[PDB]
Amino acid sequence: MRGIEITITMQSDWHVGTGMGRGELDSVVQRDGDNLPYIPGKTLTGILRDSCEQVALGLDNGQTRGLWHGWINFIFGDQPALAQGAIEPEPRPALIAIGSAHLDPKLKAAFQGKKQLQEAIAFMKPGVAIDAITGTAKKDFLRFEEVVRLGAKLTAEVELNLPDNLSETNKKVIAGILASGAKLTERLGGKRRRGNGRCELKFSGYSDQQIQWLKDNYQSVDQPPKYQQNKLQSAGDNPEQQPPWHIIPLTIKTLSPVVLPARTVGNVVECLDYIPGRYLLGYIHKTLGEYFDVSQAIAAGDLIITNATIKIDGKAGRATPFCLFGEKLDGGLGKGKGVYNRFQESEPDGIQLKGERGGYVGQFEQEQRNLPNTGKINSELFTHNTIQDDVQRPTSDVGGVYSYEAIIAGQTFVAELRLPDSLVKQITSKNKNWQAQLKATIRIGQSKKDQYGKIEVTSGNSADLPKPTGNNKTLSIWFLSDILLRGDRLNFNATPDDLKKYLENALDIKLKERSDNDLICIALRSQRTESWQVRWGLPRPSLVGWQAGSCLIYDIESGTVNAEKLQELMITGIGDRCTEGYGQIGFNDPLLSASLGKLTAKN
Amino acid sequence: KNLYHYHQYEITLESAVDSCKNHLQAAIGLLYSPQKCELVKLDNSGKLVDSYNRLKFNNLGVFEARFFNLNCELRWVNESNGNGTAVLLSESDITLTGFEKGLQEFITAIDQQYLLWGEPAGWQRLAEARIGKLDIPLDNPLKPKDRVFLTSEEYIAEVDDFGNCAVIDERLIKLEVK
Amino acid sequence: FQGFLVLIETSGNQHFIFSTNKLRENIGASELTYLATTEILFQGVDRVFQTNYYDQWSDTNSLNFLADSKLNPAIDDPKNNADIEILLATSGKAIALVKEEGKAKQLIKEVTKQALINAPGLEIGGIYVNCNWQDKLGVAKAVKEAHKQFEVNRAKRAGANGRFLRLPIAAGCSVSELPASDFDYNADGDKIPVSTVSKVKRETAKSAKKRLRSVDGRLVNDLAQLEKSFDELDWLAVVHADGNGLGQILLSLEKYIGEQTNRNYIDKYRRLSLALDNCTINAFKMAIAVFLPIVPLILGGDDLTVICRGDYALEFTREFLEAFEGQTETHDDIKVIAQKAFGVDRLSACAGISIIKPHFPFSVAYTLAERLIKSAKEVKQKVTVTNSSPITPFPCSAIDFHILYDSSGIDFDRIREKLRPEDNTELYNRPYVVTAAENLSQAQGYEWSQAHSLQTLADRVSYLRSEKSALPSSQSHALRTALYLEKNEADAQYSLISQRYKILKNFAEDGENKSLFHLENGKYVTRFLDALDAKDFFANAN
Amino acid sequence: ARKVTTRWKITGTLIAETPLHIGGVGGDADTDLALAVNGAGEYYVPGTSLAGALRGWMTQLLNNDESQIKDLWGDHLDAKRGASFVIVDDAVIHIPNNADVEIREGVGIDRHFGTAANGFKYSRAVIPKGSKFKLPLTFDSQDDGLPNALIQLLCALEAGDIRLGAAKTRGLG
Repeated sequence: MRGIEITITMQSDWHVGTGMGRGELDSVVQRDGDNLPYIPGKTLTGILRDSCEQVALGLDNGQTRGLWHGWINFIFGDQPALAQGAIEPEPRPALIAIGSAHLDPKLKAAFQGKKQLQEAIAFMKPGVAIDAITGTAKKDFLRFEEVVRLGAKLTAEVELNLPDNLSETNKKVIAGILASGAKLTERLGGKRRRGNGRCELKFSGYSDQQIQWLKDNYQSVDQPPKYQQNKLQSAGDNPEQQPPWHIIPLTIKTLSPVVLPARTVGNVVECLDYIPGRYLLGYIHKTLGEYFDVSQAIAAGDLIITNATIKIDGKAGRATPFCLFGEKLDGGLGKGKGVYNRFQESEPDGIQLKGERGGYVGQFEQEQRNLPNTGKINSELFTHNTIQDDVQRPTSDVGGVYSYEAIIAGQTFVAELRLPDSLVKQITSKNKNWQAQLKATIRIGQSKKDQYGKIEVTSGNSADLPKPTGNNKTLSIWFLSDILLRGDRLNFNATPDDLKKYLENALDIKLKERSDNDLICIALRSQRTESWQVRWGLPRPSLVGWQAGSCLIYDIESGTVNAEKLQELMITGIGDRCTEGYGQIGFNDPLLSASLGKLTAKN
Repeated sequence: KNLYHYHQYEITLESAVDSCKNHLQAAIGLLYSPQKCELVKLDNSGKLVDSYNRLKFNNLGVFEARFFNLNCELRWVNESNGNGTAVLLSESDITLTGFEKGLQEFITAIDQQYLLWGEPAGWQRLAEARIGKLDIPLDNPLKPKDRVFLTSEEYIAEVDDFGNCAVIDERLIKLEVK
Repeated sequence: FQGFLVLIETSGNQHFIFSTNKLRENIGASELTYLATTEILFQGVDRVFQTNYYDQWSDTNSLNFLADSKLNPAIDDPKNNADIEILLATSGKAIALVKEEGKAKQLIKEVTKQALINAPGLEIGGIYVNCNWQDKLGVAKAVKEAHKQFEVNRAKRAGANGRFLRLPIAAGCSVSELPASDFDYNADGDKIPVSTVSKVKRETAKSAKKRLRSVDGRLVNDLAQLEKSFDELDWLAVVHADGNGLGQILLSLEKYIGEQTNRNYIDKYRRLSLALDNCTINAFKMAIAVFLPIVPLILGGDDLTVICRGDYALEFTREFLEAFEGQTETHDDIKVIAQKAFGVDRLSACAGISIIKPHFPFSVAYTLAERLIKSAKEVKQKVTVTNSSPITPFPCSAIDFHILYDSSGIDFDRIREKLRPEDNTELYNRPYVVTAAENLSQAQGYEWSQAHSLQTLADRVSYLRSEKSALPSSQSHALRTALYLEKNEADAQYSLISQRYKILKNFAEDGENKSLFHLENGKYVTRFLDALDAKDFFANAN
Repeated sequence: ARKVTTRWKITGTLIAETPLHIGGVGGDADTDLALAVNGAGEYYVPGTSLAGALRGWMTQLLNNDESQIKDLWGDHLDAKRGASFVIVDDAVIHIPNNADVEIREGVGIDRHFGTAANGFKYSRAVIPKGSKFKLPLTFDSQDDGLPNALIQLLCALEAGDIRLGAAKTRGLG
C-alpha cells in the first residue's frame, strides 16, 4: 500500500538529530544525502509514538498499561527491550511505517551544488548559562548551536500495513489514535522545551473527523486483534527444472540508507557493502509467488537470487580477488598501480606486498591492458537514542544510544534472479509481461519500517549465461560470494581439501595444488555469518565458509573439464544455501590468469 | 581416542532417524524448516509421535535436522527432494545398517555450554521478550532463577602435519539446568 | 648440524583484541595474545623438551633471560646438549630452533592445543622449516621461509571462528556476535550473558592489570582506580604509540648483522627484539614523570597504548617519543643496526592521542587513535632517507591528536573535512613532528618537518597562555571565527587586529606578518586553530 | 509517555516597560551588539532566554533551593528528573505600529580626564518600549493544581519584577 503522508510544518526554528558540531558550532543538525536538514523517520516515529502514548494514557484514565496502551503496542509495535522476565508473546511489529521527513523535492533540487545556500538554511543560536548569585555568565557554559529556520514544510511517506481481517471499527480506531496523536504533537527535536522544534504535524486524510469519531466511540472499543505472521503456503505443483537457465538481472538502487547487518554487537550494527540475496527472497515471494510455488522452487534449488553487489562497468562488481597484492608503499587498486596477481607474478625485489582485502573490481577481459575499475560503496554511521519516558531523556535503563552503519542513498547494485526454463515457461504461460512485475519499491534490511531500507528494484533484459573457458591445463576458482561447504560431518568446518574434493567430484577431474614456489596457489579467508530468521523468530544457525574474493587455482592432473559443467556450476553455485546467493563461483577468469604488475588504472 | 562417525547418503530424514532409533533413544532433536525451528524429543524407543508427517520434506518440510542424546548425535541435511546425507557421531564403535563407518582420532574433548533463550515461564517453557516463548524438552520443572543450558563436547585434533591443533567437531549432549 | 626453525604466531590480533568494544576484554585479549607466545610457549617448551624456561620466566617476569647462553644455550656446535633455543618470544610471535622434526611438531601441537583450551577464540598457529647450518646465512633464510610458509598454510588451516557456532535456541552474548555460554557482570555489576570467549578474556584481565601495574609502582591498576584516586579529572586520553622501521630491518637484517654468520644473526636478532621492549618500557617510565593518573593497556615490543590524564597526554607522548629516541640512541643493541639501516643511530615512534571525556567510550577513542596513528605515521614518506632506493623512511617521530568534544564527528575522515573549510584552506597542521630539527636536518623533507614541528605549536600555545591575556580570548575567537571564511576574509580580520596586539607577529605564518596561514603544497594551512585547541592540553609537572 | 495529570497553557502579553536587548551572536554593521532574530529575521525572545529569566528569578525566590527548581525546570543529572515540566516557546516581538529598532550609543568616560575613553565607544540595537510579545508557557502537572512557586512567578510577571536580556542594570530589560 501507499498514499499516506505526514506533513510537518515547522513553526519555530528547529534542531534535530546529531551529537556533533562544525567549526563554529558545538551542535550540528542532521542532514540528508542532499546535505539539507530533515527530520529522520526514527525521530518522527518516536515523537508521534510519544504523543499517541499521551492520548492513550488519557483514554486509559492514566493507567500505564490498559486497553488503549495495547492499541499503541498494536499500531507502533511492542518494545521488547523494555520488558523483562518471561514475556511469552512474540513482539508485535508496527502497523505504521514512517519515513524521514524531507524538504520539498523541487526545493531540494534548487539547492544542489549551492553549498553556500545549504549552510544558510541554518544559523548559530547563542547559548550561555548565567551564575545565579553573580548574574554573570558561568565559565565553560558558552555554546553555539545550529538551528534550522522556521517555516520548513517537510513531508514523510507513511505506510499503514493494516491486517487483512481488521474490522472497519478497528480501522477507525487506528485512524482516530493516529489523528489524535498527530494533533497532540506540538514539538520535536532538541530543546523543544526551550522554544525549538515547534511544529504542526498532519496526516493526509486524518482530519479532526477522525478524532471526533474516537471521542464519540472510544468507550465501545475492544482489545486489539491478536498478531500472527503471514505464514508461507506451498502448492507443490511446480514442474521439474529443465535447462536452459534464464538470468533476469535486477538492478537495486538505494533510495534511503539501508542497514544490512554484518556484525550486531552491543549498541552498534555494522553494515555489509552488498545486499545478500536473502533480502530479496521476500520481494520474489511477493511478485512471483502467484505464478509458481516460490517455496518449492527454493527447496528444489530451482531459484537463485545472487547478492546485489555494486554496479561497475554497467555490471555487478565482483569481489576483489585476494590473489591481488599491492605494493605496500606505493601500489594497490586504490592507488591505481602496482598490483600483482600472485597466482602468476613473482614478488618484486625489495618491495614487500600486501593482500587486497575488499572492495569490488569491475570487468576484465583477457587483454584488458588496464587494471579493472574499482567500485567503492559509500556508507555512513547514523546514531539514535532511546528516551526513558518518565524522565524524558535517555538513561542507562533504556540503553541510551545505538548506531547503525548504512549503505547511503543513491547507490546502485545489480543482482540476478536465475530461473530454469521450466519455471520461465510456467510464468510466461500465466503472464507474458512478467518481468514488468519485477519493478517494485521495497523496504529491506534492519529497521526497514522507519528511516532505513527503501530500495527501488528494476529488472533488465535477460542477461547472457556465463561463458567460462574449459582450459585443460589449469583450473582457477574465484569466489564472488561466500562459499558454505559442509565438512563430511555436515558441520561447516570444511577445509580447502573439501573444496578440492567437491570440485573434483562435480567436474570429474583430478586436481593438484600447483607447486611454483614464487607464486601463491591458495588465497582464502574464512567468514562467519550470524543472521536472524524472521520466520523462525530465532537466529539462523551460524554459517561458516570463505569470504567473497577468496581465490584458488589448481593444476588439472587428469580428466578434462567441461565448459558446459563449469557454466552449470557458475549458475547454480556450489555448497549450502546457493539459493540465497552463496556459492557463486568464477571459473578460469582472466583476472586470475592475467599478469598485472605492469598495468595501471585508466534549477 | 576415536570419534566414530557413520555416513549414509541419499536417505530421507524419516528413514535416517528410523535407522538410528536404537541409538537416538530419548534424543532431543532440532528440526530446521523454512518456517519453523522446532524442538522435538524422541521417545525411549527413538521414535517420533508423528514421524512421517513431521519429518517429511514435501511441503515446507524439514531440510536439516539434528538429534542428540548422551551417547550420540544424528545429523541430517537435505540434498535432493528430501533425500539427504545422514551422519551419526558417537564416542563408541556401534553397529548400524547401510551406514558406512569411519572415525577420526581426537586429542581431547572439552565440554562447552550454550545458554538458551529465556527465563522459566515432559516440557518446560522459557520465555524472553526478545523472542517470546521457547519450549524445551525438559522433564524437571524450573525454578524462577534457573537458566537452561545446552552442553556439548568439542574434539581437538591435529589438522596440519605441522601439528596445529583445532576443534575438529562439536557434538551436542543434552539440555541441562544451571 | 642441521635443525628446524619453529615459528609460532598469533593471527588476527587486532580482531581478537578489539572485537567486543569492551575495555576489560580488550585488556584481557591483549594479555591472552601476550601469554600465548610467552607463558604458554615456555610451558609447552618445558613439557616437550623437559626444560625450565617457564621457571626462568616466572622468576623474572621478563623475557631478557633468554639472551643468556647459560639459560638459553646455543644449539650449534655439539658441545652443548640443548636441542631447543628460543630465538624470539614476544606478543603474538615466537621463534625457536629445534634439531628434531618430531619435537618440532609436538611443540606446535602442545602450544596450539593449550591455546584452544585456555584461550578460546585466539587464532594461533605454527610452522617449522629446515634450517641448514652448512649455510652461513641459513638461519636468516629459514626465518624468511617460515614467515612465507606460515602465510600460505594459514589459508588452508582451520579458522578460529569455526567454533562456538550459534544454534537457533542458544542465547546471544551481550558484547559479542557469539552465543552466550557463561554469565559475567557488566560495569554496573548486573549479571549478563557472555560468551566463553568474552568470559576467558575477562578472567585474564586480572592477570593483565597485575603485569601492567608491576612495570612501575606509580601506575594506577584500573580505570576504576583512576576514578577513585583522581576525581579531579575533566578529560582522559587514550594514547596509542607504535614503533617504526623494525619490520623493514628484520626483513633485511642479514645486511646489518655485520659478520655473515648464523651465530651472529641469532644474537643480533634476539637482542634487538629484547632491546626495543626495554626501550618502550624505559621510555615509558621516563615519560610518566610528567604526571600517577595513567593506566597502561598494552606495553611491550615497540608498541604502547595507555589511558592518561587528559591535558597531560601530548606532553607525556612528546616526552615518551623523545625518550624512546633517546633510549634507542644509547641502547647498544639497536644503535649499530639503526646506523647501518638508516644512517642515524636511533629508531623512532609515533603516537595517536584521542583525548576524551572520561565517560566517553574507550572503543571509539581507540579506533580514533588507530586512525591518528596513521596520520602521524605519514612522516614515514614525507621525511625520507636522502638518496635511498627503495625510498626508506628516515626515522622521524610525530604526533596526531584530536580532542573529541563529540562535536567533530568521531570518524577521522569526517573530523578533518570539517577543518578544511575551503578548497585551498585547511585549519589544521596537526601531524606534528616531535623529533628535533637537528636530527632531521640530514633527511629529505626537512623543510616540511619544520613547518610540522610540534615546537611551533607549543610556542604558539605559550603565547596564548602568556599574560591580563597578551592576546585576549575576545580577539583570539574573532580570529578563530574568521579562519572559517576565505583567506581574503581571514586575512582581512587579522589586518584589523595585527597591530593592536603585537604578540600576533608570532602567530603569523606568511613571513609577512599579515596572515595566519602559510602555503603548504598549494594549501593555505594554519597552526592558529590548533593552538587554540591545545591551549589547555599542554600541561606538565616539569 | 511522561504522565501528565493536567497540562496548563499559560499565556498573555508581555510588554517592554523599558527597551530590550536579547543579543544574537553579535553585530549587524549598524550596531556593535545586534538583536537576536529568528530564522525569518523577525525580532524575537528566545525561549531559552525567557526560561532562564523565569528560572533565575524563581531561583532567588526559592532561596536557591535546587530541589523545587529542578522539580519544575528539569535536571540533566538527577536520576528521576530529566526533562523540564515548563515549556517556553520562542516569542516574536511586535514593535508598536512598525517603529524601527532604536540604536543606542554608549561610551566609557575616562575617570581621570573626564572624557570618552579610547576604544570604549559602542552601540546597541534595542527594541523600543511598548513592544509586545507572547508569554509562551506550558506546564505539565503531575501533582494536582498549580505550583505555588509558579503562581509566584506569574505574580512577579504581572508586577513587572522579572528582567530580560542584556543591560539589565544599565536601563534595559
